[PDB]
Amino acid sequence: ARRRRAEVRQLQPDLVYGDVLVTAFINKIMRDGKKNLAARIFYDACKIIQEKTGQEPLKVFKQAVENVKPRMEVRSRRVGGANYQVPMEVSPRRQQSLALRWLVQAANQRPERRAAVRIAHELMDAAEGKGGAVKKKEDVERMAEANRAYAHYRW
Amino acid sequence: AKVKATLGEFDLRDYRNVEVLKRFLSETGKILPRRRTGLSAKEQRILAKTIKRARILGLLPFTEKLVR
Amino acid sequence: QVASGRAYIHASYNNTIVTITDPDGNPITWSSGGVIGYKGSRKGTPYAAQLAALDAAKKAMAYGMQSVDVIVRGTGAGREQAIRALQASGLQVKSIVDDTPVPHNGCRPKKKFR
RNA sequence: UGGGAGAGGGUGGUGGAAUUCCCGGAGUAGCGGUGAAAUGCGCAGAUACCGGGAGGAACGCCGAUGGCGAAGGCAGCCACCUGGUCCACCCGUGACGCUGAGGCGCGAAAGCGUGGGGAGCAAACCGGAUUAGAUACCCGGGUAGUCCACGCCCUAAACGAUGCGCGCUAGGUCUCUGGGUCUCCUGGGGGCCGAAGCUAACGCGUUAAGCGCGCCGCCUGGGGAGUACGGCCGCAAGGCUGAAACUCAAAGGAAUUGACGGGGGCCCGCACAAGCGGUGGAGCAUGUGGUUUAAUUCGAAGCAACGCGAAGAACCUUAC
Repeated sequence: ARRRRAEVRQLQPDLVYGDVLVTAFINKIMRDGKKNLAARIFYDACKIIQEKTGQEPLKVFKQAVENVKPRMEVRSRRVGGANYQVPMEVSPRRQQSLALRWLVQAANQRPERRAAVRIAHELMDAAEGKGGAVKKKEDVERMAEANRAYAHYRW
Repeated sequence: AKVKATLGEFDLRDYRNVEVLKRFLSETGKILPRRRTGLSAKEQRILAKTIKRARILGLLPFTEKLVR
Repeated sequence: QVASGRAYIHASYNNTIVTITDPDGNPITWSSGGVIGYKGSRKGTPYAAQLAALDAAKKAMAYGMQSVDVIVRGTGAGREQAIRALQASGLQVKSIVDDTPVPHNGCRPKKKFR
């Protein structure tokens, strides 16, 4: 990645919610290109959140993401003999990716046997700004805030 | 924009000329370069030692402090 | 309790120290990066230099110190950064003065400066 | 004769900043240091801030590619003493000149003697780190020394790596220092670029490494070795003069093409990074190393050998 900037791909918006972000969040659940399975598991958690805390699933979704979107993160940097962790801002692109990655992975660690419930619980905590995905955003921006003195090491 | 350039006839040896000699001190009391004064080396040489007199003579500061 | 006084800025490269002193020069209070909570390299960091001024700023207003002299002795990177932390500290930074003592030309420096 | 510049030198003074230390005040939990860190110092009150004092050393700004000196070298300012040098006058003498074996004197720094002084720095040394080790590089201390007087030492990348004196040979430019008649010319120094020329080349080039002349020193391959010996000097360290045996067939200088670089610049590549998924974990397939039997046929050894030759080993294949 030296010459160009490798611009992001234009995701095809989902059929149900007409969203690219939703379609984006699908793919993070998708394994082996098994999008149909991953599509249902999302849409299943759609019903669940539509049922448990019956609201707009989409509005809960985006509310979940914004509660977990990080904005400050460390970056390793072996300045001198010290592998520092420079705190850095985040463009909305990587903000979404880190958010989407966490909510899935946090959803990948709940105890309930099926995935859509784990996603549902995750979005529930996420839309509530709670749970591991939130903690991760909490921990990172905290840890990113812990090293604010190293800010000038940025690049 | 030499410091001497804005001056009429004055002795560089008149170390009691603290007013004119005031001009050639830095903002921090340092001695200004020739580039700031445009004196000759002979002129400059007359300037610095005379200025050093006023410093020992107290008429001029050895050093100011920078006021940002 | 005094509102007007002197703020000293000791900015090294291994650390920064901010001493809130009265107009009479007596130290009202002081602060350093080690007191802000950092150690070793982190003390001399500029952001730490800001926070040391902040804590020093609070202790000034802790005695009603409202506006003091900006006296600067140092050359470290934390020097300019500390100036802000006084400025936005609710204190009227009045007299920014450089007092970095340079010899004329004085004693032999260490090996580290040759 | 009249002038000029100068860190030229000696002596005697004397100004401030800064450090350090002490004292007094205020004040607290760190300071300091590093890449990080640690040693260390600090609560018994440090650092940071202020006032006062003591003391030592060195002279920021000017400052310069500048100046001075034969060289070493010389820099706060004052005064005294003193040297060298340049300019103009063309006044005086009238070859009185140059070099220069020895001798004589000077000669950074380190070092030494004595005595004094001793702030900071800092060999030696101690400790902390780093390291595999670290007798170092970095940090904390730290003594001689570093400063003075006098007396020694006499070496140096004491280098312009360029002995001196004189003459001639385009120029341009910058710079300092004099004279003039101030466009400019005339001089004395200090740099830069360059004619001719010279140069092995690099470069030198009116401040020659050109052309010439006079005088002195010096070289005759490398090492051995600036050592041995001897001699002189030295308090000492050691210095000066200065071999040979033996040994090598080169040691060298400059520059070219590359290569390299824990040099630089600029670019680039799933090289890093952002991700996703893996191996290493387990069992198995298979290849291989090594062991083992008659034999484990043979080959490929980093990438670029290893599910490769072998896109088909029960006999064949097959080479054992």
